[PDB]
Amino acid sequence: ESWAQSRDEQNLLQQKRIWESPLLLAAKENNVQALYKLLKFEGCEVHQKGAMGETALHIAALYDNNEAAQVLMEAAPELVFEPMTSELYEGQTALHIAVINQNVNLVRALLARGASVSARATGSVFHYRPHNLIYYGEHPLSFAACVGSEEIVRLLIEHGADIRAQDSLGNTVLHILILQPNKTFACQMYNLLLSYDGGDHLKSLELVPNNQGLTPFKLAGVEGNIVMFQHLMQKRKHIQWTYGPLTSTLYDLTEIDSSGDDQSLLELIVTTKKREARQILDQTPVKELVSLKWKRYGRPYFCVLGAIYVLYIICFTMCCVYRPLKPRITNRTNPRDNTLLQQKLLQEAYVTPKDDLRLVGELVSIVGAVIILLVEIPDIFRQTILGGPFHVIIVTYAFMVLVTMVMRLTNSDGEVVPMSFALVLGWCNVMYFARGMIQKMIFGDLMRFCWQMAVVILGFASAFYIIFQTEDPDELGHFYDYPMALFSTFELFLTIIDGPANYDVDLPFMYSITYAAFAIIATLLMLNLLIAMMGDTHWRVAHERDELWRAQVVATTVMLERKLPRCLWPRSGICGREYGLGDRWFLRVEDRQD
Amino acid sequence: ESWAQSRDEQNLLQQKRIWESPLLLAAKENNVQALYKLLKFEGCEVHQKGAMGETALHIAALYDNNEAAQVLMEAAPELVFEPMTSELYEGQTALHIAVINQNVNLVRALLARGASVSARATGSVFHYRPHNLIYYGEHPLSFAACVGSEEIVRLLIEHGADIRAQDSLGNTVLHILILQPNKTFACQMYNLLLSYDGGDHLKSLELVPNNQGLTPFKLAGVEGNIVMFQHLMQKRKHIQWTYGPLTSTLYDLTEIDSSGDDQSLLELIVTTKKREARQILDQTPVKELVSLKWKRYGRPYFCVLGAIYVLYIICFTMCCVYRPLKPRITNRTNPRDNTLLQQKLLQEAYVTPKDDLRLVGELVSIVGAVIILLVEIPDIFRQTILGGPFHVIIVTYAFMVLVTMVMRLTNSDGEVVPMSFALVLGWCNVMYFARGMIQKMIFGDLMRFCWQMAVVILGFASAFYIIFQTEDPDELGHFYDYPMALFSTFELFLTIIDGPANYDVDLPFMYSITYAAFAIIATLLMLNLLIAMMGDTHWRVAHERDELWRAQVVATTVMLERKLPRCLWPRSGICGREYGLGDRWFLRVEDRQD
Ligand SMILES: C[C@@H]1NC(=O)N[C@@H]1CCCCCC(=O)O
Ligand SMILES: C[C@@H]1NC(=O)N[C@@H]1CCCCCC(=O)O
Repeated sequence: ESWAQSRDEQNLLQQKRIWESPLLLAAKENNVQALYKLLKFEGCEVHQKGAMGETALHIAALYDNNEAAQVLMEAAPELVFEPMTSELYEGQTALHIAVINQNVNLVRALLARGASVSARATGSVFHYRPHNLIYYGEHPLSFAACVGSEEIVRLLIEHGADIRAQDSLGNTVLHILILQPNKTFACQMYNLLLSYDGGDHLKSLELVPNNQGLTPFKLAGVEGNIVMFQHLMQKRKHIQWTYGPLTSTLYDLTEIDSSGDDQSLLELIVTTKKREARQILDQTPVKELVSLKWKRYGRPYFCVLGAIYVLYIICFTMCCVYRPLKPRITNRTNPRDNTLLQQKLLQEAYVTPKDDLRLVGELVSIVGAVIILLVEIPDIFRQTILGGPFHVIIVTYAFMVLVTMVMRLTNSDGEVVPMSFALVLGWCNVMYFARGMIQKMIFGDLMRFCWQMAVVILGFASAFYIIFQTEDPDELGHFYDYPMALFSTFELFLTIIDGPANYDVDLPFMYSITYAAFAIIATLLMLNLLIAMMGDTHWRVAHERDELWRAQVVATTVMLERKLPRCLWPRSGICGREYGLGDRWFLRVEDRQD
Repeated sequence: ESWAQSRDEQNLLQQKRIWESPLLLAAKENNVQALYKLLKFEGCEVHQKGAMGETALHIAALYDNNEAAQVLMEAAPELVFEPMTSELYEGQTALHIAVINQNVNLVRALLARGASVSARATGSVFHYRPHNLIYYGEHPLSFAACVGSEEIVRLLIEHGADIRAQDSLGNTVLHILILQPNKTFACQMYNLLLSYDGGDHLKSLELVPNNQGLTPFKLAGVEGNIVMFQHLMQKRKHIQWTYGPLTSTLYDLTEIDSSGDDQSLLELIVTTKKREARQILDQTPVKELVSLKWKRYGRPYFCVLGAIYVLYIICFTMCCVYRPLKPRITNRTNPRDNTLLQQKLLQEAYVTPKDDLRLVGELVSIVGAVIILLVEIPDIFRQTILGGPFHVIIVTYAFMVLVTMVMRLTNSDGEVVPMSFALVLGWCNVMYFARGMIQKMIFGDLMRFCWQMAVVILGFASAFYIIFQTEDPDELGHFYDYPMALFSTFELFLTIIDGPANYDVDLPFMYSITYAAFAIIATLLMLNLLIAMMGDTHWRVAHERDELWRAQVVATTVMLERKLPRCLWPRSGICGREYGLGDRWFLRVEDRQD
């Protein structure tokens, strides 16, 4: 008995009471004579409320009967004010129904009789829910703006409709227009509502924010309304001059940039689950913005921070390729003949000769891990991937390094399990740096594979080495040497080598786990390659393959700008103050036309 | 603080000084009364220079104010001559601004007052740089030809505009027109400028070359301007006769052929990084040219030179399959039990019985290598691949043969390393010979794979044989025989055989290197195959797959014609001298129309 089933039952139940009540039936059928033979002579009590708490006038307004409505208003002018007392339509008056149906004569008549232009239809039907086919708001002015009836709109303002009115979701009439399907026609209606504003700079209707802190301009970008966005952009751009085909226009660049508490358009576009907002970046005030962010400041800091990461990880493996080794003191090798451990645990490290060199290497692996946690853990409190899952991996990597540290200081046997996870987590997070025209697009996506593949093998050969650095190399000796390890793992990448298989000997728990993940990633990269080899030249889907990368580059650029300090990464555009336009920062864009 | 940021600041700074200076503001706002209330009565000093070193007339010219400009010229006729004293617009007069905006009345008025039609706008904005949205030149005549205003063009010639004028890049008005987006409309403007030429055969405006030695016709081909190219081709073709649908036209074929110092159109098309010029080859005077070059002379000499290469390489392997062998004199085999060398060094060669047969074979491998260097090393001094990287490989191959020679005469142990590189470099450079309708296109690209694959295995099986010709065949005996070697390497091509793997035995350094390159090339050829199997029938992209090969065939044809001597490869077309048209060589082309 879902909700809907209820309204399905009520809509059927409404038509039943309309069938049953002759006053309500006559109001529906527009039976003029039957309304006089009922109201004037032993006529039913007028204030009848139907199945949906509707009056006879409500029914008269629903079906566009003006003759029958006018009879009901002259016999009982009280009704006009009565709202729908039902739960589905709590607050809806006969004026709401008259406005939506674009019954100008009935609207004009109800306004004559003094209908409330401020009545809030707070019924459950009018809620902004995916199970409601329309969302127009609460006030009757808001209904007229959505049906596109400019006649009713001004006719409502003439009778004192407050354009600043907000509904239960803190949405002005401007917010609701941007949430409408007919975008190209709502632009016209949007200008009509702005004309009736107070005409004052202060308390502007375009500035009144959503209950979720969204001005209509900002909501247009988050909702992916291209038509309303470009239209709203006209009010906030200034043409400096026109030199032949060139047009140097100056953009406002205010609500489209940082230093919103978190309120940047850019941050709202990259963090929303609306794909449709992906396209807002690509508009002519915004695309120029992020491309300049990325050219200088963006691309260099990414490669610098990336190169630092490359060194911080190659140092971690430098400490892993040479980790403390002990012999199999134990004779237990002889029992469990399957066992092939030459197990190493050592706390002989303190006395040091080529041991201290690692220690400072291990110390770097720790101070970098906490630094990683010092910049990402305070960031989860204030979560989307577009960039890629770099942040999820970068914290779990430092988690494994800290565990391996806590694994040490206890001389625990399972040192390998958390230490091996950090190897793949560390390196595979390197190929996220990979971020730094159909053919050129074939070669572009191919170099990303060569980048991702060499990165994967440098994390799994590193891992596979540790897995078998303890075990006997006479049986299952694929990785006796890092150099071999690399070359074996490389060949294992392409299925050329029957991967490391033994069955008489009990191989450690890690291999059967680390190799299973290696076998999957190696095929996905070989599958992500084929799609990049066909998908590039198969259609203009390449562009689809394309923005996504550009959208990822933008998502990364916004990330860099959040922690990097103010001294680095200066603000975009040019500030306006002396030069004399100014507190807002402006972007200078010039375009050629042909 | 990039350059651009500067001009972004200056354009904002200009509008500030315009805001600040009432004379400059009135010149912008076209305030006629405010210009009289300032110049006639205690008016500001006129020769005010703005933020961009601009006069009030410059500002008056920028925004199309004629009433305000006429006031400034009658109150101070001096201004007309003043150029922009700024660095961004050094040299720009008010006439330049009037010409671009197509303000005929202001142009006519400035010419009345005697404006310089030879003023060079040498500012940094007007430079031919990718960060400038337009490039029109320096002189005001050159501005009018680019905006398409034929009225201003002739109006400038009437006042003595030199059509032969060249800018800082040695570009005539003809050169600049070909560098314009609107190609179909610039053809019309191009004819208007030619009419005012001296009318003499000598000192023709179409013959005045670029500062980079490019006539406008030649520049059209290098820039890939199809519309200007076909248009300029009309002036240099002659219709012999018309026999029904047939039309035997005779083409000039002068600036489109060799014996330019290096100045052939063809050499300029094949060596430029402009893809767009790829399409110039395919025009109806040029496509007929290269196809005749290729049919006879081109295709045969390529196969002849190719067959010679095939023999010169099969001889090098003939000396490599049977190279001096010595035993492991040393007991060192017993130490380093991993070592599996039956190492051969010998200087017993001099005494000879089936040894001399190789020596003359080795001697051929040397005289051919220097001959290779005798034809490519003097060619680097006077670098693009289209043909493919054949030249880069052919020199490094001879480099390895010379090293192997220097490796000999020293009895060095590492003989194998440079000698094995020459094997793959020699053979894989053979499949460049591969150069010699969707389905037929499927079978066409498939035979190139069968050509490239058999060539690859004949270079790596040759290499793998040498790598294990010294090592023990009882362990890792994939290549004990060239015949086996071939068959193993063939199977290793298709991943059928777990490639040569051993871990108890220390395999030589080369295998882990030569096999890694074999594993990559074998997959790319199996990936270049799939794209040729789908890409052929997936769309008319096959053509895209297609010209590229035709463009490579043309690039190879131009290569052959450079070193081959004059006695071979006669000149294309027919010479004109008695027959009596002549010093230029002409190509006879007849076309049917339907
Ligand atoms: C037709 C019903 N009868 C009536 O008197 N009011 C209702 C109007 C239906 C509108 C439902 C709008 C929505 O889907 O939210
Ligand atoms: C508008 C500026 N003000 C002015 O007096 N001259 C400038 C003209 C701008 C042209 C820039 C051409 C280019 O991009 O190179």
